[PDB]
Amino acid sequence: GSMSEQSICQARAAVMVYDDANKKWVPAGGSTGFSRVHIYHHTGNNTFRVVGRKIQDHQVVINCAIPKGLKYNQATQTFHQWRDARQVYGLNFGSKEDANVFASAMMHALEVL
Ligand SMILES: CC(=O)N[C@@H](Cc1ccccc1Cl)C(=O)N1CCC[C@]12C=C[C@@H]1CC[C@@H](C(=O)N3CC[C@@H]4C=C[C@H]5[C@H](C)C[C@@H](C(=O)O)N5C(=O)[C@H]43)N1C2=O
Ligand SMILES: CC(=O)N[C@@H](Cc1ccccc1Cl)C(=O)N1CCC[C@]12C=C[C@@H]1CC[C@@H](C(=O)N3CC[C@@H]4C=C[C@H]5[C@H](C)C[C@@H](C(=O)O)N5C(=O)[C@H]43)N1C2=O
Ligand SMILES: CC(=O)N[C@@H](Cc1ccccc1Cl)C(=O)N1CCC[C@]12C=C[C@@H]1CC[C@@H](C(=O)N3CC[C@@H]4C=C[C@H]5[C@H](C)C[C@@H](C(=O)O)N5C(=O)[C@H]43)N1C2=O
Repeated sequence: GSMSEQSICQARAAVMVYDDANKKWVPAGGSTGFSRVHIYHHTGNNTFRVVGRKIQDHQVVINCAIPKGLKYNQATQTFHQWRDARQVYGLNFGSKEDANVFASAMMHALEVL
């Protein structure tokens, strides 16, 4: 059930997607602002996903599988990004610590997939 899926990291970040047509970053879910972003581990099938919800109103702005082999790119010390088939995601972290802790947890997840 639900309890077999566990959060293994959370951080504060503004979630963005790249508008491939207009060549600009846009807020995930339509409104710019900070979200609480988790990496969840489904222990039964050993899969991971990233889920983020806006802090002010809990809107779900990202719910993204993390497949085996995903390339997680640290573009700057506070902006990280990865590819999904439908769009590129970016996380603008609220602090360097948020970014580094999230990235480490992501790299650990990628190495156990
Ligand atoms: C913040 C947090 O995780 N608290 C958990 C804390 C906790 C407590 C006990 C053990 C484990 C955990 Cl981790 C929580 O208190 N509980 C209460 C029981 C349930 C849960 C426990 C585990 C799962 C993990 C995953 C998350 C969940 O349910 N999530 C994430 C947001 C995501 C968003 C929307 C909905 C969508 C409508 C449908 C579906 C969709 O995304 O398809 N879905 C979701 O999947 C929604 N769980 C929980 O919330
Ligand atoms: C597999 C996959 O990645 N699929 C993507 C979506 C996708 C499918 C096919 C091709 C490309 C893409 Cl990109 C996905 O699921 N993504 C992309 C990031 C966001 C989301 C992740 C989670 C949440 C859960 C809720 C839902 C959501 O956000 N929906 C539903 C549609 C509905 C329409 C409009 C907007 C309105 C502007 C504001 C608000 C309003 O109605 O108030 N709203 C919404 O509520 C909007 N999510 C998503 O779409
Ligand atoms: C091979 C591959 O897939 N490559 C991807 C990246 C990637 C590599 C490996 C694995 C996965 C991925 Cl995903 C790629 O290159 N992609 C995917 C997204 C589009 C982009 C393509 C072109 C542009 C060029 C510029 C850069 C960009 O977007 N950058 C630069 C840093 C800079 C920092 C912050 C944000 C700021 C919050 C808003 C805005 C601002 O500064 O105004 N901004 C930015 O401008 C941000 N691009 C990209 O990243």
